[PDB]
Amino acid sequence: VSPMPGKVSKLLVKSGDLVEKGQVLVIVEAMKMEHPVRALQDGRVSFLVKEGEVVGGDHVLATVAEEE
Amino acid sequence: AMAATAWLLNRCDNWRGAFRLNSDTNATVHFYIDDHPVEVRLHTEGANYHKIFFSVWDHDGSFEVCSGPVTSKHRDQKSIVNDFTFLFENGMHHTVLAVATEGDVTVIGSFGLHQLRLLPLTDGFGDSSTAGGTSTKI
Amino acid sequence: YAHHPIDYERSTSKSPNILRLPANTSDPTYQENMARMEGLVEQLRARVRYVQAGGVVPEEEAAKAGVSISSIEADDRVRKLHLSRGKMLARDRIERLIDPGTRFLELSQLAGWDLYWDDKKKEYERCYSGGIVTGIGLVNGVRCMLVANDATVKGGTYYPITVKKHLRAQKIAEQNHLPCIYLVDSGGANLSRQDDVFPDEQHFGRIFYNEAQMSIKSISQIAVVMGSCTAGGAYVPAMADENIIVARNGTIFLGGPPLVLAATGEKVSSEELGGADVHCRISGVGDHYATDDLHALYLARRAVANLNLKEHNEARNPTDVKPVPPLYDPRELGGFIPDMLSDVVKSFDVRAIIARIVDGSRFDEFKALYGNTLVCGFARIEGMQVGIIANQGILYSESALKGAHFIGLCTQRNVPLLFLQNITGFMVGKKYEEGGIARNGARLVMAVSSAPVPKVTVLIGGSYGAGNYGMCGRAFEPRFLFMWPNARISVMGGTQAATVLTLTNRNLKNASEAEIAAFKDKVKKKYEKEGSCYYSTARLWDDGVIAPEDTRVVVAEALRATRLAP
Amino acid sequence: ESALKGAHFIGLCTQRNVPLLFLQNITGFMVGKKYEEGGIARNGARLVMAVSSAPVPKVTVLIGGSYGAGNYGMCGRAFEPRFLFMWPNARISVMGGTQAATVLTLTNRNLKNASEAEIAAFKDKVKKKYEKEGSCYYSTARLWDDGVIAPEDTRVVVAEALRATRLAP
Amino acid sequence: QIAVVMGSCTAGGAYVPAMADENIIVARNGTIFLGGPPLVLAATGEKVSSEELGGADVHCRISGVGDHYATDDLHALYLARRAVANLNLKEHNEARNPTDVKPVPPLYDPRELGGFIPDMLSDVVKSFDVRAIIARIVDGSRFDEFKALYGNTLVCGFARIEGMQVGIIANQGILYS
Amino acid sequence: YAHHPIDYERSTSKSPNILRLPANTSDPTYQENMARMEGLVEQ
Ligand SMILES: O=CCCCC[C@@H]1SC[C@@H]2NC(=O)N[C@@H]21
Ligand SMILES: O=CCCCC[C@@H]1SC[C@@H]2NC(=O)N[C@@H]21
Repeated sequence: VSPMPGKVSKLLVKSGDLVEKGQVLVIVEAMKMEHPVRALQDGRVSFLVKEGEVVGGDHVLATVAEEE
Repeated sequence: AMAATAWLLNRCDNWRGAFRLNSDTNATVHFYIDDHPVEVRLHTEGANYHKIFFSVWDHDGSFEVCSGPVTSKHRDQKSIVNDFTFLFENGMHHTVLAVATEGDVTVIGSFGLHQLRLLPLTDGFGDSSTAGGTSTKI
Repeated sequence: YAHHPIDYERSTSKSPNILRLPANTSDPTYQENMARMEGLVEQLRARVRYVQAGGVVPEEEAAKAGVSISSIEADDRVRKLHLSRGKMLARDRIERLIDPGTRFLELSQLAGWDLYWDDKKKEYERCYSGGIVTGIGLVNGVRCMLVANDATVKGGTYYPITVKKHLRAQKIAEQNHLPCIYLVDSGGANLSRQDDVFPDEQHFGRIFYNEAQMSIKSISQIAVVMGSCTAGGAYVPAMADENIIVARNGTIFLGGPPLVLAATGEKVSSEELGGADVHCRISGVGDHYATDDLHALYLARRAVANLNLKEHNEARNPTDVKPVPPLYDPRELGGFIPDMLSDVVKSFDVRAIIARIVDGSRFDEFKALYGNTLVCGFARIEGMQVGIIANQGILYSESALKGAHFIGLCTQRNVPLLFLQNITGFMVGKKYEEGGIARNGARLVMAVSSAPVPKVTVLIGGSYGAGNYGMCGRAFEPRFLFMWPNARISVMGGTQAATVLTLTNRNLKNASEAEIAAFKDKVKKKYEKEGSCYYSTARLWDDGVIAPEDTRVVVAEALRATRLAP
Repeated sequence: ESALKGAHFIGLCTQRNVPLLFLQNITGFMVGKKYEEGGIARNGARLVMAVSSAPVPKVTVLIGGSYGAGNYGMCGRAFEPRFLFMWPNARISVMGGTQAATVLTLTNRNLKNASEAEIAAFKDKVKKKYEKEGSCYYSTARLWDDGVIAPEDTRVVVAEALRATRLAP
Repeated sequence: QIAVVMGSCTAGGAYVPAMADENIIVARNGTIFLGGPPLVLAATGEKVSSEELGGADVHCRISGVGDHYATDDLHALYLARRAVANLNLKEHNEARNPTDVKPVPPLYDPRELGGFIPDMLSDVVKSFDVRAIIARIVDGSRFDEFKALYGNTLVCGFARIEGMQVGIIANQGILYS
Repeated sequence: YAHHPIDYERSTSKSPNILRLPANTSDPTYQENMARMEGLVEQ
């Protein structure tokens, strides 16, 4: 989930691809704060947002679920 | 090159654990071959003790060197007798059993046997007075 | 559930979770970063060479260093004249003095780099070093501090950067109980900046204060008098357990040879005025009278031998150890470092750096799910257990709590600490301020300052503002400081200060473009005019400057330096 | 001999835990060759060693004319004085207040001729430099000898200082 | 000191995880509570999941409680061992107690210790001995007697027990002054 | 000046100035002294 400022962009992960190592799933910018999330939850990650879309605080940017 | 290297290693940890800042190492040996002093300079580039170079008689090259077990810690008159391996860049390789002492370095291998005398540098280190001593003595 | 080991296997195997497996893929991003780093080290590694053998660089291809062209012939002439005298003009005295096959540090280097601006607008004072060279040296099995006065007297013996370097060396030696060796060659004083160097405190008197406080604590010190030490410089030979005066060119004076003239000017030979007087004079001044440079250095070594510190150092630091290298190649350290001059902060990682530096590429994480911003845990550095604080992101209250807890444990069990500085990163949100963030920051700083554990910090990059107060800073007694090339030490904001100070400075609403040209560009120039290369080290702010690739060796030197301590 | 007497006094004062007061003056190191041959440097070191080693609380007040390295013999800011105070007629300068002018006149790129213009450019200039500093500006304003007082009310100030230094451990 | 929280520790039992240099909470069944799940009922009984009431909450909650979150029993035990490792006591114990020692056995078989012990439930006290017991227990079957002719009732002297010098007081008879 | 060792050799050799080389010549003077000493120890 990203903080209030949102403005997600430059997502470098493909939807529905396994993420065991903690790569930068999404990078959100808050006052020049890239603050990459770097999730380490295993399983494929499904994106519900698009680059350049301003999102609210603690929004569900993606659901990191076990590969089923 | 092999004779000079053996005297250091077969005496101490020269080139072992050595480290400087934003620079590179250097250590030199003086040989008194015949009646003419001979200087050999050895240095390293990178983080490699292995990669070593040389410049004697205006001839430069590279080689690597792998030693053997360390022996003769007491370093007496017999000093240290160890086998050495040298991989020069051209492609060769050599094995040298070097019994080195302060007086000389002896290298035996397929080349044959050669003993190189180390340039002597001793002269009453301390009592070196050239004062005239003109008057007011005893 | 079908799992019943005995902890090992799970442990003592090449598959323990303790290690780290960040393997890079050398992509453009890597290249962009890796390449820049390379672009950030070549000259660092180079200027060193130029100041070394300062002003005499026969290659004349030193364009990789932005240093201005200097009259090489004048420096070569001076060096020839000095070496004709019979004394070695170089740092040669040092590597002659230290045992072969041993290590060295060169504590402060590039000191006084292009510091003073002369009357000539395009000319700076040519202080290739601070006038001295300082490094930790291991003599005869004894670890010692080495301070050597360079023969550069063209500008004057000592500057506000020279006495500070000497005093930093003395404080380090006293803290660490390493005996000092001073190589003394002076032109007296500097009668131009004398108000800046003589009076007040932390000046030339504090050298004399320290040389007595050390001998109170029975930390023997040694000085070698190669040339004249006048103008209060003659007290160090007098205040010394052992002192060496060279037979011909070693001189010590409280009053100069010109000074006898105009006040009972019965001038006589400079030998009789206080120089090396080997004629069995009544004065019992100066322990050793040596005929040659090698003789003097040899007697210095011999005196160093009879101190009984060899047993204590050998017991405390094991001489015969098996080096354990990390699992990943240390050349990769430049790659994970991002680029520079990027409008918005780039991304960064820490795991990779610690996995590249530590032994066996391992780590001992405390709570990482919680306060995900800050990183703390144990490690191993060449046979010694270490604690590391490396910063990543914008600090929270919980990060400060975790830091305080870690420092508490480390002080409790006597574990050294390592610091890897980063951005300030204090959130300004109103809810965070209402949540008592100031109290938690105080909680952190209190523990940081109160810790009796030895502390070393190294700049990763982007250390700007009051955030360093949370982790560590020069004003918090770090026994050593070292720096990487991509470092900026500035106000509470590196980039934001520009935006904030744009608003509140006598600006009309109109002329917006000319104003941002005059405001934002100017403040950017001010806040990145300072950098690792100039504002630091040259002014003995974070005196040590290193390469990112060779950090573990340096930190291991530091830790061996801080175990002779009481 | 003055240095020996000073060392002996400081030894007694440290032995019996008696506070010390300093009243600074000129440097006054003789430059005679016989004095240098008599081990004067050793005796100066004897004095400075005792000065710095003393755990006794120490306060100094400038009488006047404290210029040069002589203060190292008595006391100085770099020797941890728990307080410093100053009188108006104070000058803190190089090893020579007046002689530095004469000595530095000789050894500075001077032609033999143009003597009057040279002494106007050398001696007057160095006098201006070495008395441009004074009690009022170079000191206190820069927290060199932070306290500035009147000569008439010195005992009250020193009594404040001594009462300040008896809560000490 | 180190504590591992395998299950619930309520009713003042939750302070040990709080008062601990290192503490371990298992991912699923590790729970810590100051107030019980029944306790929320009858006092603002808005009951919610036992996870949210104080159990193992691996969701990056605001609470910085509990150092280690381990997915399995073996993982938790392994992290406990790893934390125990970083205490620096290994050097001190190894120096104080020599790890590599040569065992010196007694001269007589230790199975005989039951024999010199008399029987039980005997109207009058039976007879007893000590020398045999000490000779069977100590190293090399030896002893260092002090005065034994005098105050023949009580026994005192030095000995050796597996490389360490020991003093033994063994009682035999009716005590005198 | 054509002298560049590393302190040892100058040290760790059988030729360091640290040692002492007073070798006696056993002359009458030596005998007079040596003999007396012998005359001062026997009993
Ligand atoms: O949106 C939240 C980001 C807050 C960042 C605050 C830090 S404090 C120092 C620096 N100067 C700023 O204006 N922002 C950062
Ligand atoms: O009687 C003649 C001797 C004069 C000594 C003058 C002293 S020496 C040190 C100090 N520096 C000066 O310029 N004058 C005094």
